[PDB]
Amino acid sequence: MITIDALGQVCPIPVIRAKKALAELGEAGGVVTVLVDNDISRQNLQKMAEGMGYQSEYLEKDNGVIEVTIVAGE
Repeated sequence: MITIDALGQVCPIPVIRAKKALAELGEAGGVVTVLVDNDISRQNLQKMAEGMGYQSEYLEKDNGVIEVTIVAGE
């Protein structure tokens, strides 16, 4: 699995880092989780995931951290 800490980064950086990580997983798929600090980023991350045909979920943790998990196949 791969976890990208993108806290403090402004869009579209989190989404770009996430997409690069997903495109790098090859046909084998896997899981990319991304830490973001605003709902807008979470939305952007989910639209990109749906766009690519990947399943995703998100969970709002403590201290405002949003974790968005994207699955390709792990």
